[PDB]
Amino acid sequence: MAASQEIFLQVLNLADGDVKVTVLGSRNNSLLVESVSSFQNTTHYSKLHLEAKSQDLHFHLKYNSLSVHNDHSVEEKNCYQLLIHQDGESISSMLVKDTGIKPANGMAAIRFINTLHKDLNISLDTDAPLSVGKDYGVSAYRTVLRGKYPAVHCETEDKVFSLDLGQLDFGTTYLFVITNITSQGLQAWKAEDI
Repeated sequence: MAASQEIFLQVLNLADGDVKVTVLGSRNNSLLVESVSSFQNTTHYSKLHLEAKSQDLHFHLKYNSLSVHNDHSVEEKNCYQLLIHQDGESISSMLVKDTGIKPANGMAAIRFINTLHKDLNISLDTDAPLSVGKDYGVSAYRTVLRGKYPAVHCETEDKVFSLDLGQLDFGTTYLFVITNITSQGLQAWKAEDI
């Protein structure tokens, strides 16, 4: 997907307010400047130019008055998702690498990020459950039949929930961030890999 000394970056802002993102290179060079709204539901990707085949980029995040600096290592020819999340009264970021999954006739592919304090097991299919670890753990990708997933089984050490993953389309790789437990049950934010 991405070329030499190049990356694609998708910013997911899971904070309660807007965040201004400033990605910097090895010499105060602004590789990306973008403000993303709280749960901005966009399938938009930014191409970033690197100085080498591998680089540590500096992510400058602005949220309310607060400023947070996070470093994240990237590599050429790759696509990433920057998950900006709440860190108390402040915010923090995580960089998730995307695997390129060639479309499989009749199939979609899925992956989860667990923001809960308890580990999770998701029943997507007739095989093994999909494990997704507590405190921003990342699940494996699972190739699933295309279709509607209105009540996917989730379970912690002590409860079992339902998630509405909605329609999962062929030729699409999804990312689901398990945000909170409301009165209505478990909540999941849907995003699409590039």
